[PDB]
Amino acid sequence: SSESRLAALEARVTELEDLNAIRRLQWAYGYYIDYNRPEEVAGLFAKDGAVVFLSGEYVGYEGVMRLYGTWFQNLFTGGRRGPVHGLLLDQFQLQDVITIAPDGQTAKGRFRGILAGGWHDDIVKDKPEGMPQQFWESGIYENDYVKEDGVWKIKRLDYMMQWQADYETGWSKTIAHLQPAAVCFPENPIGPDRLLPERQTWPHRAEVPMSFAHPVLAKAFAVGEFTKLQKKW
Amino acid sequence: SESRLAALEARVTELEDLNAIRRLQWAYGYYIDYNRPEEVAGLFAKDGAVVFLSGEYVGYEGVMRLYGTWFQNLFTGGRRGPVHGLLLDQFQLQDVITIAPDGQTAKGRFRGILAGGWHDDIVKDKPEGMPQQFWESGIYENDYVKEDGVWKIKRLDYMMQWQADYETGWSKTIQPAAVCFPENPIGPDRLLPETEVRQTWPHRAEVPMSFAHPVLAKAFAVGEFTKLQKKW
Amino acid sequence: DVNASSESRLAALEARVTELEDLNAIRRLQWAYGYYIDYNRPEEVAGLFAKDGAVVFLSGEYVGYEGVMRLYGTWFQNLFTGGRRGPVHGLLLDQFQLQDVITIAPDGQTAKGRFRGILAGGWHDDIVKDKPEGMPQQFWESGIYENDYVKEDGVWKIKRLDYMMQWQADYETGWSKTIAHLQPAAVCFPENPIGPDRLLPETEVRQTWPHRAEVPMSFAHPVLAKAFAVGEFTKLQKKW
Ligand SMILES: COc1cc([C@@H](O)[C@@H](CO)c2ccc(O)c(OC)c2)ccc1O
Repeated sequence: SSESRLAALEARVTELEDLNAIRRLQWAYGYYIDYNRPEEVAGLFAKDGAVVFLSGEYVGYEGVMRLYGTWFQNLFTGGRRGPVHGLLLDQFQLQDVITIAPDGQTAKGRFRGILAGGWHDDIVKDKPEGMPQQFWESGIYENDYVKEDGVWKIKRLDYMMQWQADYETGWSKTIAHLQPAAVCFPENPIGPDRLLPERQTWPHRAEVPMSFAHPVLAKAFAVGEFTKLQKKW
Repeated sequence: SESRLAALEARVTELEDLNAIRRLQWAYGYYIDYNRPEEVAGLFAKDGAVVFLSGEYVGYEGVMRLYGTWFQNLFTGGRRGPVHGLLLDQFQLQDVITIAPDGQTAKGRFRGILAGGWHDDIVKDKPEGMPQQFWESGIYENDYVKEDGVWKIKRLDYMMQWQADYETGWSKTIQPAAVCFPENPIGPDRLLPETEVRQTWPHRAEVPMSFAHPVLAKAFAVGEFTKLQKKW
Repeated sequence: DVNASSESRLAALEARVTELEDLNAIRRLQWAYGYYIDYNRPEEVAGLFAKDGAVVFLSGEYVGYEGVMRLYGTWFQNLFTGGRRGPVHGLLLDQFQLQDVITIAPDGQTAKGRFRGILAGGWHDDIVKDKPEGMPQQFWESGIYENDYVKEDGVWKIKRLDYMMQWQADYETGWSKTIAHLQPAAVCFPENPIGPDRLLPETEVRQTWPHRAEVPMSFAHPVLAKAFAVGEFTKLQKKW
C-alpha cells in the first residue's frame, strides 16, 4: 500500500503518455501527407503494418511507399516531395477518440479528416483528367496501433471517405461512380498487396462502427431503452 | 511521502478528468453526425439539460425529444443514421476545459463546424424553407458533473454563430419565441429569460469565456492593455 | 523497475506528470488565443505573451505588449470592427485552431509547437459598406504556426507566435482561382503606424499562394526520431 500506489500511478501515467503518443502519430501523419512526404509516413508504421485504400491493404514500408509515393506523389507533384507551387492537399486532422487495450500493447483510435485540395490555375495543365480542379473531401479513420520496444506505431490505417465535393457545386451535387475491384500489386504497379473481403461511395453511406465504448454507460448502453422515449413528427 | 503520493494522485486524476470531459464532446459529435439520439441522451446526467434556441430540453426525455423526435425525424425520417444522401457532419474542436476546485463539476468551451445537406438523390424529402446544402458553426459552453466517479454532461449549451447556404456563403444569409413542450411536440421543457434570448447571424452576441486568462488569471484587466492601442 | 529506490520512482513520476501538464498548458495558449482573436480582443491576446515575446507577421516582428496591441488592435481591430472589441453585428472572423504537435525542451523551460488554423471570414451584406476596398467580402484562409514558448515563474507564455499563411480564397471562386500579388517589404513602426518593430532578413521573406514554401517541422519523427533518413525510404518508390 505504497509500492501498490506507485505501481498504480506509474500505470496511469503510462496510459496518459500512450494517448498523447497515439494522437501525435495521426497529427504528424497529417502534416507529412499535406506535403506529399511518403518516407515520413512509412516510418510511422510497424514493419508488418498496413494502409487500407479502395478495399485492399498496402503492407509494410513497401506498400506504404507504393501508395503515398509511387501512386499519390507521382499523381499530385510529379514525384517530388512537397509542398510545391500551386498544389493544395491540406487534410486537416481532428476529433480523436483513442482506446488503449487493457495490456497497453495495442490501441484503436477514431479520427477524422477534412481535405481542402486543388491545382491552382498556374499548374492545372498537370492535373490528371477526371479530377476536379478544387475539391473538399471528408473521411473517418478507425485505426490500429502497436507499442513496439516502448514506441507506438501505426499497425492499420483505415481511412473511409464519407463525402467529396467539387468546390463549385458542393456535396449535394456529387455524381455516384461505381468502384471496380482493384487488381493487386505486383500485376497492378500501384495496387494493394491483398484484397479485403466483400464499399461504394457518397451519396451511398455505411456506418463506421465506433471503436470506443459509450463513455458514460459503457457495456450497459442499450439503444432500445432510449428509443422508447422518441415519437413520430 | 503520503502527502507527495496524495498530491501526485490528485494531479493524475485531473489529467484523466480533462481527457474524460473532452471525450464526452468528441463522442457526442460522432453520435449526432449519425442522428443517434440514444447514445447522445446516455451522455447526460439524469437531471441534465440541453439549451437550444433559448429553451431548455430537460433529462433523457428532453434530449430524446430534441435529437430524436425533432432532428432525427427531420433529417432521416426517424432512422438511426447514417443514411443514403444525408450529410450532417459537425466537426468538433478547440476544447478549453476548467475543472472546478472540488473536482466534482467542470465547464468547457468547444466549437463545431457543420457541413450539412440533402444529396440530389434524397432532396425530395427535404423540408421546405431549408437550404439543400449548408455550413453552420456554433460555440458550446457546457457544464459537467462527476457522478459516482463518471463524468457526464450536466448542461449542453450550443449557441449557433453563423449559417450559410453552400452556394451563397455566410455574407449573403438573410425568429419567434418558442412554444414549450408539450403544446409544441418538439418544443423545450421551459424558455430562458428574454434577457438570455439570442437572435441569429448576422446578429452577434459574445459567448463569455468559461476559462480564466491562461497567463494572467484573475490579474488580467482589459483596460491596462487598451491604453496601448491607437486609432487607424 | 522493482530494483529502483522509491525516491527515484517518485521523482521520475513527478517529472512525467509535470511534462503532461506542460503539454496541456501550451495547447491551451493556442486554443485560447484563437477564441480571443475571433472576437478581435487584442488585450487578452497580448496578455498571453512573455514581455519580450513577439508575433511574426509578413516578414516582421511585433515585439512585446506594444507590438501585439499594435498588430491586433491598432491594425486588425480597426480594420475589421472599426476599433471595437468584438464580436459585432455581421462580422465573421472565425480562425478554427487544430492539430497541435508540441515538443517541450529537455530542461522543461521552453517549448515549440506546430498548429494550424482555418479562417472563415467576411462582412455580411448588412455591414459591407464598412469593408475596406480591395478586401474580399467573404473568404477562406489557412496557415501553419510554428511557435515558441517559455515557462516563466511556473507559467507557460508565448515567446514567439509565427503564423505562415498557406492559402487564401474568395468564397465564390476558391483557392485555385486566387491571383498572386507581389508583396512589397514592410515599413517599420513608427514611420508606419501599423508596421512591425523590426524586419526579418530577406532570406525569411515569403511570397504567397500559389507560391509555396515548406514550414519545417519543429518535431522529430515520432517513431524513428533522429534515426529517420529520407533516402532509405525513397529507394522503395518507383516512377509512374
Ligand atoms: C443542440 O445540438 C446541436 C444542434 C445543431 C443544429 O444546428 C443542427 C443539427 O442538428 C441543425 C442545422 C440546421 C437545421 O436546419 C437544424 O434544424 C433543427 C438543425 C448543431 C449542433 C448541435 O450540437
